[PDB]
Amino acid sequence: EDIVPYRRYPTLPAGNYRASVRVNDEELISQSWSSLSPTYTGYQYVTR
Amino acid sequence: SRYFKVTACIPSLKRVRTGRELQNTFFTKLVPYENWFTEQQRIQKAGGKVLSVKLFTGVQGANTGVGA
Amino acid sequence: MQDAITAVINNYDVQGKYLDGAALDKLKAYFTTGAVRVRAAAVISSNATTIIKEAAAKALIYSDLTRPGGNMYTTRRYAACIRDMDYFLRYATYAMLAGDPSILDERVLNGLKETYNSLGVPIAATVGGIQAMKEVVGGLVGPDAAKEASIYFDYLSSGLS
Amino acid sequence: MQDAITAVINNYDVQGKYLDGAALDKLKAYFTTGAVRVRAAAVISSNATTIIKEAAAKALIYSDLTRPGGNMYTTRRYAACIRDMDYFLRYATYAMLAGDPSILDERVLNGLKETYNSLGVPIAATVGGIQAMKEVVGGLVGPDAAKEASIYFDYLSSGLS
Amino acid sequence: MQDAITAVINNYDVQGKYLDGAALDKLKAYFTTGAVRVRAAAVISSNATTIIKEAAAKALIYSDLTRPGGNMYTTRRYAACIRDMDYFLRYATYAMLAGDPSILDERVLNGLKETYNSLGVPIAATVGGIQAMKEVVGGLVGPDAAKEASIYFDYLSSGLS
Amino acid sequence: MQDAITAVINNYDVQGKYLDGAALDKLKAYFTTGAVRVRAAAVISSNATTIIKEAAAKALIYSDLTRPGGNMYTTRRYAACIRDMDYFLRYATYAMLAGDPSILDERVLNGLKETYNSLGVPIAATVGGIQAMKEVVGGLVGPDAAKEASIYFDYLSSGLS
Amino acid sequence: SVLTKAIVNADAEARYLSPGELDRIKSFVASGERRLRIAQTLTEARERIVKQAGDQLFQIRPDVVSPGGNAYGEKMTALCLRDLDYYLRLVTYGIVAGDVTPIEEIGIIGVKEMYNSLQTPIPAVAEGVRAMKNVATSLLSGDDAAEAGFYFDYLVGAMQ
Amino acid sequence: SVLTKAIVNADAEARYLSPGELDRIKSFVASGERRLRIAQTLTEARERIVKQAGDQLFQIRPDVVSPGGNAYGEKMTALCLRDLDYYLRLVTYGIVAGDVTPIEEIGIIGVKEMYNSLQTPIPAVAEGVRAMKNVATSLLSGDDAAEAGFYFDYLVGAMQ
Amino acid sequence: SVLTKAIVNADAEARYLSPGELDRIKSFVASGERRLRIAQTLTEARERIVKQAGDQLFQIRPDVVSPGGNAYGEKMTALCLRDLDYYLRLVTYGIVAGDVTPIEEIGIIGVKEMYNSLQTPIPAVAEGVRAMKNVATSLLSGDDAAEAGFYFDYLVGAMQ
Amino acid sequence: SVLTKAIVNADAEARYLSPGELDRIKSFVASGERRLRIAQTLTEARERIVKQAGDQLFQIRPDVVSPGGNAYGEKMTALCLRDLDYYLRLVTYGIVAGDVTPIEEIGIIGVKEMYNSLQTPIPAVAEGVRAMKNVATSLLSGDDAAEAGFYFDYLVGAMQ
Amino acid sequence: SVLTKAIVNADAEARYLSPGELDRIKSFVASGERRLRIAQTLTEARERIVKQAGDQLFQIRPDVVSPGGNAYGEKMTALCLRDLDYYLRLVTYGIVAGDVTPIEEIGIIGVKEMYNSLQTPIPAVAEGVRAMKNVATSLLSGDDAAEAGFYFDYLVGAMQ
Amino acid sequence: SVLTKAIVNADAEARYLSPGELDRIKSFVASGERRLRIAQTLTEARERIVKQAGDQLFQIRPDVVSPGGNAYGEKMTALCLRDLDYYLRLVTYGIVAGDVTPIEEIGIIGVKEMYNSLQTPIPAVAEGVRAMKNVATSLLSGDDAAEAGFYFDYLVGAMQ
Ligand SMILES: CCC1=C(C)/C(=C/C2=NC(=C\c3[nH]c(/C=C4\NC(=O)[C@H](C)[C@H]4CC)c(C)c3CCC(=O)O)/C(CCC(=O)O)=C2C)NC1=O
Ligand SMILES: CCC1=C(C)/C(=C/C2=NC(=C\c3[nH]c(/C=C4\NC(=O)[C@H](C)[C@H]4CC)c(C)c3CCC(=O)O)/C(CCC(=O)O)=C2C)NC1=O
Ligand SMILES: CCC1=C(C)/C(=C/C2=NC(=C\c3[nH]c(/C=C4\NC(=O)[C@H](C)[C@H]4CC)c(C)c3CCC(=O)O)/C(CCC(=O)O)=C2C)NC1=O
Ligand SMILES: CCC1=C(C)/C(=C/C2=NC(=C\c3[nH]c(/C=C4\NC(=O)[C@H](C)[C@H]4CC)c(C)c3CCC(=O)O)/C(CCC(=O)O)=C2C)NC1=O
Ligand SMILES: CCC1=C(C)/C(=C/C2=NC(=C\c3[nH]c(/C=C4\NC(=O)[C@H](C)[C@H]4CC)c(C)c3CCC(=O)O)/C(CCC(=O)O)=C2C)NC1=O
Ligand SMILES: CCC1=C(C)/C(=C/C2=NC(=C\c3[nH]c(/C=C4\NC(=O)[C@H](C)[C@H]4CC)c(C)c3CCC(=O)O)/C(CCC(=O)O)=C2C)NC1=O
Ligand SMILES: CCC1=C(C)/C(=C/C2=NC(=C\c3[nH]c(/C=C4\NC(=O)[C@H](C)[C@H]4CC)c(C)c3CCC(=O)O)/C(CCC(=O)O)=C2C)NC1=O
Repeated sequence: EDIVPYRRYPTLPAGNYRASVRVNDEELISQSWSSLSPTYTGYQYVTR
Repeated sequence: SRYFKVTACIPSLKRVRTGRELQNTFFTKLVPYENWFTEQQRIQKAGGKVLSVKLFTGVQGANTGVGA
Repeated sequence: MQDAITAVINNYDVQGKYLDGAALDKLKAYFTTGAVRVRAAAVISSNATTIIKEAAAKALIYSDLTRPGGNMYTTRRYAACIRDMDYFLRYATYAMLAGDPSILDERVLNGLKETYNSLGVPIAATVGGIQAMKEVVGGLVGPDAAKEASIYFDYLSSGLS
Repeated sequence: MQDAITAVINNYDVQGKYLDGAALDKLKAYFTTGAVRVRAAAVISSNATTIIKEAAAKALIYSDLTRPGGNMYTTRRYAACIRDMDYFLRYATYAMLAGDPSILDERVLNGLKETYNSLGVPIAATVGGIQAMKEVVGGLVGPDAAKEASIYFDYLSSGLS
Repeated sequence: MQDAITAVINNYDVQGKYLDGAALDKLKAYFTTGAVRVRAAAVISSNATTIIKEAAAKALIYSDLTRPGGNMYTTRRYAACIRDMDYFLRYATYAMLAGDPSILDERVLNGLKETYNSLGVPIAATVGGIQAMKEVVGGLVGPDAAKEASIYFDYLSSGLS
Repeated sequence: MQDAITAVINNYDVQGKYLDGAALDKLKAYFTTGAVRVRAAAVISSNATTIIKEAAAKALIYSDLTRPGGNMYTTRRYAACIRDMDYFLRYATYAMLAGDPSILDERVLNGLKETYNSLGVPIAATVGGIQAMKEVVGGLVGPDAAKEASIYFDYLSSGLS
Repeated sequence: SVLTKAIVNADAEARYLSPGELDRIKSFVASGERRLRIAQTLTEARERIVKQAGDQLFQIRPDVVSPGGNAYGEKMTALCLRDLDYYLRLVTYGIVAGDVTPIEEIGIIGVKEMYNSLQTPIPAVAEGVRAMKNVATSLLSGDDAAEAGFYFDYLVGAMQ
Repeated sequence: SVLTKAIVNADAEARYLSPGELDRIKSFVASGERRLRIAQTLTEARERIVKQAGDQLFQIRPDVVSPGGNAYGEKMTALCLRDLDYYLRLVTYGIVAGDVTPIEEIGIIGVKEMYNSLQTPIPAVAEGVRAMKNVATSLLSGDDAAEAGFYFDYLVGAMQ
Repeated sequence: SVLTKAIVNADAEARYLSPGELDRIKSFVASGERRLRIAQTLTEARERIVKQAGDQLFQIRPDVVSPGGNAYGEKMTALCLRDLDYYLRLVTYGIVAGDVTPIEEIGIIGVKEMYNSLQTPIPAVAEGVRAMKNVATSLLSGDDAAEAGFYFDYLVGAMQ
Repeated sequence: SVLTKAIVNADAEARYLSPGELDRIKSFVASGERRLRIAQTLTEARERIVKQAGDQLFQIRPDVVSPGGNAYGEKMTALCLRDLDYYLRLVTYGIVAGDVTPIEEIGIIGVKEMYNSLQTPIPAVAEGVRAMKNVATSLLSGDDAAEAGFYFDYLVGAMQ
Repeated sequence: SVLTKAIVNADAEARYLSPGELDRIKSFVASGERRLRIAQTLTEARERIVKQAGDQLFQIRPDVVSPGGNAYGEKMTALCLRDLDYYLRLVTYGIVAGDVTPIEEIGIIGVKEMYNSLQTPIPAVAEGVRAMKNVATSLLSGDDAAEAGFYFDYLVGAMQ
Repeated sequence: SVLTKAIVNADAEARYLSPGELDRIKSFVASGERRLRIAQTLTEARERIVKQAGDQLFQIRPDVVSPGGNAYGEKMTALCLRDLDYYLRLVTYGIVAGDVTPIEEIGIIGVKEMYNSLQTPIPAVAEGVRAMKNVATSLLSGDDAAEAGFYFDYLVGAMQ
């Protein structure tokens, strides 16, 4: 009832430790949720 | 839109957990009506004691405006 | 993560060595700079928002980056970018307190280069945003702390490029 | 919750009655005032912040309430109080759109009297904060809507006392 | 996701352009077909179950697929397969209402090819299940809507192959 | 929670008073005992298990409590009981360091009387377990600290009865 | 209603109503008198409608009214038309509310479990509802008949 | 849009669109040509509108354009009107979409954080938007002026 | 305090205080006598610090004491210095405890919402606090002035 | 260290270090040359504190070096005196770090499980660890002996 | 029992017992009289089993009944055999129940902690139960001795 | 293939093949079934590999899709992905044969001269191929991904 959830890396189910290491704290969130204005991508640079 | 307001006492009986746990076992919480059937079963299958229940939110009448 | 005091212990533990004279000298070299690190962190923390504002003003905005077609166009993305800036500033302040860059690898750089490639986030422009915050920081913290703060901003920026 | 229209439907459903002339007259009495309710909500929503500020200024601050020993002393509690005020305003706007106070019971009044007794929150002072927002609202929304907005503020305030 | 209308808005937003004549013509081309899309959705929704049953009957069951060794053998897997079928039908109905296939990519196709390879789910057989539902749909919705419904079933099926 | 020092700060904050002279006497006392409270706290910590293996022996076991029908019968319940004992000891050590019992109310006593009534846990027997640990503690910590440790064990035990 | 639905979404996101939400309340309320007329006409012909649905049903499924049929017999048929009267009533409620909230809580959520217990064939109840659409729709102008028809097709949809 | 909003709620509850949701799509699409006309008129007068908003703003707040003001100077004022041009554009988008999805992602979510950084006084940006409402609204018929006005008051609302 | 902070973290891992989270407490106890002394010194000159802070503030930002300024007038200025007196008090509390703790609960959490309502310009409150640092710091030895200065810069930081 | 413990709290609350946290780093580092010097006395006498501990340990509990004892024999004893050498080493590490992070990861987390497997009697081991305190402490000035003693009592605390 | 363990699965899935579940109850109950005989034989020889277990234990590990031993003395010994009597009793319960539910709640959950606190070697103690099995296994005919033996080996299994 | 290569070396010497050369061919035959399978797998995802390769390429080298870039524009980009589709095809051929053979004749001998004429930057074509390796390799088991990877790195090598 009262523990705020935290990341886990659990040992047991088999394969789950490495999957868990990868899903959380190894691979972040990509993809912008909204679909409103695509980011153009031809402009990496900020010269001035 | 109907929330019950239950109260229980569940006593851990399988492990002797070692830190904290006071609020885990004696607590008051409104739980919405959709889920209260399962929460009660879960309290009962852990040897919990369901001390009190209330309607709290909803009218104890029904049909329109209940299952929202 | 590790810090200078902790790194000395784990670096010796793997060799099973008591701390010896060489170890004790390293730890002294950290402790002797410690008070200065603290003062510098209090300046950065309390000027956080102004550092980002002045760093963005010198290195990001008034540009094609903030115009339609630019990656920090839209209030959404402008907010995400200066949010990022705050991360960098905040973590660099951790690294400098710890006297160890390991936290910048574990919690900031790991996967970030490719994350930015995948979203289209301009890397070179982000580095300039880092090196502008360093410039501001080095003025605010003074002779005592300037070189020590600076290195973890430089760690961050060669971590992306 | 229920509004004017579902109040009638559920009152007939429990009798299993098709809507008859008396029912149809009630629903008309709602629909015929509907456009005015909408306009009034748009005034309240868009003046929300000013209504709270003028209501607090007439009925809460410049007082012992905001001084040490007072319940709205500390930025924490001042923030909690005007947060509450926003709830009241917002829900009263819902009740008035719905033309039914049932939402004010289900989502605002239930347990609130005792919650305030338990924290020490001054009830009489909160009612004045409600009746001051009503005063401001009744000016802003005009002849069309004044009486209809007003009643759900009065519902709120006799719900606490 | 995006629909016809937001497809245009976002294409112009990235250029920071107010909508011009070409844009306005595109949006008209959507609005002018809108009423027909709605009627078609109401036919599909209300015949959902019959479309799946007739599509399965023409393209899936009475076969090795439903026999031991087949992927839709067992009540478990038969249920999973017609569950899937309902997804396709339902989402294609969304795509056709929106006049944009983007939802079929975001919420249906992404990773699905490999998911099916990993479970052993026969791709070619699933496509026939899609193109059979299209056949049924095109009869039920009539001249008005046949071509427009059809394309999002074709989008789905070339998304797997 | 609060300690000696924050007890004073919050008592003055509600009056909006800067700290005045008598208040400052009170803070002087806490810094005077700060050495002994720390040395004393350490001793308890490493000797904890020894300490707990004397309070049970003189107030709980070799009795009907540990026999069938008794509340500390079964390895499960014996474990739960000495687990509890460790809580009491540990928190009393916090209260004594803080020089304030408020933590014993917030995190230990609140609801505990009824929790014990609901499980059947014998209250009087638990108090003896508290007052036996106090007896042991007062020997181990010496003249310097005996009275100060003792009071928070007495706070605990009149909190249950 | 349209009101309830709009508001619940508003309150759940802790916000005032959107321009969109306000617009639909306005369009909805403008159709008030028309929606009330649609309910009146159908209320006024309820006994005729249930009956013609009931004839259309027993031709299409003479079995339901056959030895091993759920509605076999005079009083197993009487209850069947009463259920058809129930659903027409709920359809009038839905039309005046402008959505299904009321229709749903009263007669679709739980309907699978109810009828499975009674062993009533659900899809032939859906047919009885189509039959009522056909009759009711022949007593309404083209525009009003469509507006009514959406609510009939919803019930047909929910029993599925 | 109205479409996006309806659908997202549909998909999230794993269901086909409601009669209500279908009705609003129908009423919305019927207003298509009108909404397109409202956007055209305002697009056609964009340069006039920002300016008159800009005059109304600097009378009401001559300070913003004063020594310690965010918009003090010729090019701090040029950027300020450009921001007013941005928001009018987003308002035309919103009107043709029939809701705020686009307006919101592009120019309100994150706007507090952006302007706080730049130290721009948010409530005087809200005033600049009211000023644009006043001008734009004087170039539209009563009915179209109201429909437009909802979207202006939304932006004014979101900067709050 | 330093005590409260250490302890709260301790109970969090079901653990005993370790040899580090004891050393800080010991440092604080020695520091506390000096800390108590600094607070007393600050308390003695409170009226001078506030008043001279208030002059330093209104030179640097005359706009707040001008027609459209939050602190414009004799009693809008009186309340402004009273708020400066409040924050100096909280700064003495923070110094004495050794941890900021209580000051946060008393005067920064909720402060954005409070002042936004009153329409008080937050960043000029931060300036009033810098002004107090300057005055207070000139009444303390180098070492004590720095120790005090951290707490002034914290408040300046939190109003941000 | 104190840092590893004094930063982890910072990062976990997403913030820069507190004045308190900065102060303790300050006080800690000032005690560096001296802490280094207490850990050099103990390496000098590394094998002589250990030998002396061994004797005290076996008087207070010999049975371990007897027929059915875990440490019975010359190489079962070599291992025991070796474990005592391990823990003295970790104690020197802890003293120079100013907290237990290193001591903990290297030799207490997992120690119950390790020794339970070996069925070394763990509680005898705590007494053995305690003996080293007595010897080491007799080679240090009063002030340095206390500072060292905290780390010995920690292991004694964990260990059991 | 088998019932308690299994019904629990029924209730948790909201259903009546499976053919499988019913079958195992039937096979289980058929094996009743035999299990009752196994418990009787062992109950009938309890005093012999305990003492001969106690001799077998102290040969294999005597040190416990020696100066620094947990069971040293007449009344420290009166307790060790009493604990052996406890576990034999629980083993008879387990055999008649056909699983460990009762054995577990009464004497393993919380034990290891319990034994550990008192500082008794847990492996010393499992010898003793393993020794009790031998004396007891020998007062039963070959078929009943095996049936009893499973429950002795369970306790031996749990205590470790 | 492996066959062609072995034979050509045999015939050049004008002597029948060896009996350990009858070893590489044997390995290849077993390998070929696996090799054929890998090619089929690659063929199935061709459109995804090309497209995602093309995104990975233009991020890493945006200059080719810029004013003075060989692949600047929609149809100069379309041909560029088509060339990426060509090389993936040749990579499937190479894998299946077991020897690179045909791919060389089809797409590396003459490739410098072709692309120099078209003015295509060769080393950025090599990058497009690395990008395809990355995608293709994520759709294959570790062992098969390596076997495939050799042929990708060959093409990367030959454009050099
Ligand atoms: C952090 C502060 C805190 C405390 C103090 C605390 C006490 C506490 N004691 C409990 C049970 C218990 N407490 C005892 C205590 C005793 N038995 C005796 O006979 C003696 C008189 C006494 C020991 C001296 C026992 C035997 C139980 C188990 C009751 C049961 O079987 O359910 C439980 C029920 C949950 C559980 O079993 O763990 C709680 C929450 N919980 C907390 O969170
Ligand atoms: C489409 C979504 C969107 C908006 C709205 C947006 C606004 C925006 N306004 C800016 C500056 C500015 N904006 C203003 C605006 C004003 N000054 C005032 O006092 C008035 C309250 C207000 C005019 C009504 C001013 C004065 C600046 C210059 C501030 C500076 O340079 O420090 C800048 C930085 C300059 C640049 O690089 O373009 C951005 C990005 N960016 C976006 O992507
Ligand atoms: C705790 C350590 C940590 C970091 C550093 C981090 C960065 C990070 N930046 C992101 C996006 C982003 N990052 C930026 C950054 C910038 N835009 C520009 O044009 C500038 C060059 C630059 C600012 C100087 C932008 C604009 C996005 C949004 C991309 C999108 O629209 O999806 C995202 C994607 C998820 C999200 O949008 O929040 C992450 C995870 N995440 C983390 O967990
Ligand atoms: C201890 C925590 C705490 C604080 C800080 C606090 C501040 C506070 N400041 C207030 C007003 C005020 N505060 C100011 C302050 C200023 N005007 C400016 O322009 C400057 C930026 C600034 C002076 C540096 C002004 C001008 C008012 C009057 C505003 C009004 O009446 O509308 C009020 C309302 C009047 C009252 O009832 O007391 C409160 C409660 N209350 C608290 O409980
Ligand atoms: C081993 C697990 C398993 C089962 C049980 C199974 C049943 C199954 N029954 C089917 C049809 C059928 N099953 C029946 C059965 C009946 N009609 C009645 O009225 C009676 C109640 C009942 C006979 C007792 C009928 C009439 C059909 C034809 C229905 C149709 O074609 O529409 C079909 C579709 C025809 C086919 O492709 O084979 C399947 C897959 N499939 C499986 O994988
Ligand atoms: C039915 C579940 C259950 C069990 C098993 C149980 C055991 C138990 N064993 C105890 C003591 C003891 N038990 C032993 C046992 C042993 N000494 C050794 O060295 C051997 C390894 C072992 C004998 C095989 C000894 C020596 C004591 C006395 C320890 C003391 O007084 O400090 C005590 C404390 C004395 C008392 O008050 O009764 C309990 C409660 N209690 C229970 O409720
Ligand atoms: C730094 C963390 C750490 C520790 C402490 C550690 C201990 C450790 N002690 C061991 C053996 C041992 N340890 C002891 C110790 C003792 N015998 C007694 O009776 C006394 C109670 C005690 C001496 C005080 C003995 C006798 C052995 C040999 C046991 C055997 O070979 O079966 C072994 C196996 C031999 C080896 O491969 O090294 C390890 C790994 N390993 C680690 O990584």
